[PDB]
Amino acid sequence: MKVEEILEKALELVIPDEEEVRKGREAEEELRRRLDELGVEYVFVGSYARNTWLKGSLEIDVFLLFPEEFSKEELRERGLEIGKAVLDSYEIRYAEHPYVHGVVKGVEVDVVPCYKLKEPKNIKSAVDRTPFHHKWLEGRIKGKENEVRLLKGFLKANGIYGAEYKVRGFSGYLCELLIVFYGSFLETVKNARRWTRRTVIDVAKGEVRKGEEFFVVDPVDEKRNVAANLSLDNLARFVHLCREFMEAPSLGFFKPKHPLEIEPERLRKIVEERGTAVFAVKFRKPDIVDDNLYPQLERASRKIFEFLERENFMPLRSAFKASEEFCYLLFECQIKEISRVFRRMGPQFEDERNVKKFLSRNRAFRPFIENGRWWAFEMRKFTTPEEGVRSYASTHWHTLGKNVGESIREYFEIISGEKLFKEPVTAELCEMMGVKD
RNA sequence: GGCCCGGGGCGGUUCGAUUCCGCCCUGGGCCACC
Ligand SMILES: Nc1ncnc2c1ncn2[C@@H]1O[C@H](COP(=O)(O)OP(=O)(O)OP(=O)(O)O)[C@@H](O)[C@H]1O
Ligand SMILES: [Mg+2]
Repeated sequence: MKVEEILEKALELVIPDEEEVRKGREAEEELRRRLDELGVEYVFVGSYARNTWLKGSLEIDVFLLFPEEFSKEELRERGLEIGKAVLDSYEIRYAEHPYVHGVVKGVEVDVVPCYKLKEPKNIKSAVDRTPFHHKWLEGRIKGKENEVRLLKGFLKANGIYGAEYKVRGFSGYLCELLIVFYGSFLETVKNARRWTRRTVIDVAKGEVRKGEEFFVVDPVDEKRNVAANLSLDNLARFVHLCREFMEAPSLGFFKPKHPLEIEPERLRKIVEERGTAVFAVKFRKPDIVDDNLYPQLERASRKIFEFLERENFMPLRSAFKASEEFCYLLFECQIKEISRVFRRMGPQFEDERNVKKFLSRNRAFRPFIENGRWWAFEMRKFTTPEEGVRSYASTHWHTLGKNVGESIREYFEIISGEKLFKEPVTAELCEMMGVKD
């Protein structure tokens, strides 16, 4: 098992077979026909246009070009009108920039409205750079589309592909930019082993320099960081994956990881061994787009974790999971139960003014002096992580994300013990605790 | 929607808060949905 022979076998998993390619071409042809009958101005971009789409993940992108003068509202209505009229079955679900997703002769299709600008200077719609991305790539990626495919397959199998908030990883465009910069998949991996959180890649200048943070400047817009949404941790995972791969090649890196079914009875034993407090906040999932949801689940989860730490429950890690029914914020603390009393720091014996105010407080145990300053024994309002979060989430629901908070406000519960291991969160929990196997 | 930077008003907690927990108003960037 050497890189060379492995990279060779890997092409069999990333490159689309003659039939899938035919299915794509056939679907492409039908799109043209439907669009041409409408006399609409369009252009094919993305993976399909450059033949860099991942085997099994074919999606065609059709961009409807509209004059800059048109209203953002006109793009939406006209664009959605054209999309719907041109797809076999469709769906309209997006967070901000409008588009229509659908199917044509079996292949996934995205019909997207955008302004046809000159120069990607001061973008008007969120997607206006895309057409220029294509113009810049088509004549440079030619000859290395399979190299691109290796990178996509590499990141996909290790959960860091997409750039959407659910993944916070490497976008497809980012992948192609990296291929044009390093020349191949093996070269990208080799060099990625030495990236830092300060690494700056400027493909248009053929330069790598140091900067404020990880930055891949778009050749089409020097101010656009193509990797703006690639999280620090995922950047760290990829770098480490590149070290491991080069240290011990294996097409296991291109195979999606084991589904993992581990029994609930086993998770219970582990928890028992860890002696930790493992609970979750469960509430109804807001009827919103993934891209609006996850950033809210991250915020709610974090705001509760911070409460758990300043509250001295010694939180270990947090996680979250969304089903179609509900959401779950998961937690694990080192403290299952803390005392009722604690000590609050008072003023230095020195100034009687504040000391006087400090001791006038109606107290249960009477303050004392230690190392030159007063201290007082205080009582808590709750002694466990669960009671703490129940209180917090009931009162601070508004700070837990616009939609997520509003849902928690109308209903939420804290699950623990045996009743928790039944919910659809076993995977996340094992992940969260580092259970190996 | 989320994040970052800034105005202006507030409540709570505290011996002590611009600084700790939060709430209203608001300006400017950025990101995800292609
Ligand atoms: N987050 C993004 N950052 C930069 N460019 C993007 C982004 N999302 C989409 N694009 C542009 O739109 C095109 C289509 O994006 P899409 O989400 O369909 O993925 P793709 O690039 O087609 O690759 P793949 O379909 O294999 O994931 C990209 O090639 C790129 O030019
Ligand atoms: Mg596509």
